[PDB]
Amino acid sequence: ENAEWESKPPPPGWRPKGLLVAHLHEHKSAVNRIRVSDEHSLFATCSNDGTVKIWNSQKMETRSILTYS
Amino acid sequence: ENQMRYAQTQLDKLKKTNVFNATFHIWHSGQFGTINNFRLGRLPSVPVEWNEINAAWGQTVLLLHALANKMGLKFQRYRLVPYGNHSYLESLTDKSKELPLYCSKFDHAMVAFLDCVQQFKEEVEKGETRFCLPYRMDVEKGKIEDTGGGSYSIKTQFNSEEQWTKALKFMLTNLKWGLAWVSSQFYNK
Amino acid sequence: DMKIRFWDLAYPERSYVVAGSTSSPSVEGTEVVQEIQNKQTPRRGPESLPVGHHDIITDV
Amino acid sequence: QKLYSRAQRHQEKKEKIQRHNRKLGDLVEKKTIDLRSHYERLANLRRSHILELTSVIFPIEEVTSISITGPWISLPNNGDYSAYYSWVEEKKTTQGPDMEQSNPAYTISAALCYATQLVNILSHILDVNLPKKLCNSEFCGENLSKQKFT
Repeated sequence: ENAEWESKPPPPGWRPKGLLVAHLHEHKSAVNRIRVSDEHSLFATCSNDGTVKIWNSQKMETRSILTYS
Repeated sequence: ENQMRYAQTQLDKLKKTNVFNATFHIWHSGQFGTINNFRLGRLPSVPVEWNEINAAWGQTVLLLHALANKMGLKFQRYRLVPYGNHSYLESLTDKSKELPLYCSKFDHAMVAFLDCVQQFKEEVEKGETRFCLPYRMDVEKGKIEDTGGGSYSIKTQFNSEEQWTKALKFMLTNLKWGLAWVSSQFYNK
Repeated sequence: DMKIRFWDLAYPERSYVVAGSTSSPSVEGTEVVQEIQNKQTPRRGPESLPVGHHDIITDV
Repeated sequence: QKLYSRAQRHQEKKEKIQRHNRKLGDLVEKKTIDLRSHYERLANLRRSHILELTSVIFPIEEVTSISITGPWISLPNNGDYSAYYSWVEEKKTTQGPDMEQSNPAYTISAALCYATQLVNILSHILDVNLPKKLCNSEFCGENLSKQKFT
């Protein structure tokens, strides 16, 4: 009865304008998935370079706050 | 393939755009002439700030200077002193007095600038017999005249901005063709 | 196609390309939203850098 | 009898897909070598184009201070622009005359102007998306206020 689709849905009438905020390239090759923590505090992107990189959502006014390989 | 086609696109856009054409772009809108989207002169119907005109000179001075510097042309009468907000000229034969191109004097600087344009034009015309300029210049009078027979003054004193801004556009239109010639001699080498 | 599309499932005529400005070419009983590209020089300011991606986008 | 043909045809499919897989990996290998050549052609063209850009229009030379377009325009190496800030805050409260062309408020503005233009040209040549959207007009116009300048 009460399963919310999103922990934080888009703002009302949200319309992404297309303004680039951060251009990131810390991955040596193709990124395979982007997942956002349900808190939306962090997100992570994994890549064919065998590394995964974790990013601070609030720092997208940029750096891979954490990395694993 | 997408990465390769992108790199190919970058190569093509670089080859199509010599260093000068990338550093300076020249166009117009009505009576306004523009270098790097800075308008030179002002319409009588528009309160254009002198600050913008000073910036437009800072570009035009660097443009004409750099074009000569690349071509190896050394000026005979004046030394261009490019400043983004306070461009002026230093005469090679008279360094005791000066007059600036920025406004907020003035008149000897505008003609001295045309003197540099004349010296540049003579060097470009010494190039190929096929080169000409659409607007005539009389540095002795301080005037610019069209051919495709109107006459206008680059001296703004004892005149009005409408006749003056057109003459600035005309002069910039000459520099457009000058830049095109310089690029045509180095874009493929 | 490296073009982010915002699709409005309630008012599909309002759907638009997010990954690009207007410099790009604008656009069986099943409710199908069809995108048809419109059948569309003065240096009105400099050309900006392409802000979008230049390779296959893999996730959003 | 339907399974014997299936075992045959599935085995032929396994052989065909395996052969196709081999040719794709080899094709990507070859296409990567070409992409490497493209990126090096672009790197060489960019660097040659940039070297021309500085040697012809934006010469950068050091004399401690560093200059752009020529020695008449320069900025201090330590980036301790507190001198200009002091003249700005002093002039904004007690205005004074611009008696000489070498005034700090003149040369410094010209330096930041050509610097902002150079970085924008470099940005286009290098195809680098800048993190802070900036344009040459930011250093043109009136003498910048403490807020907008900083």
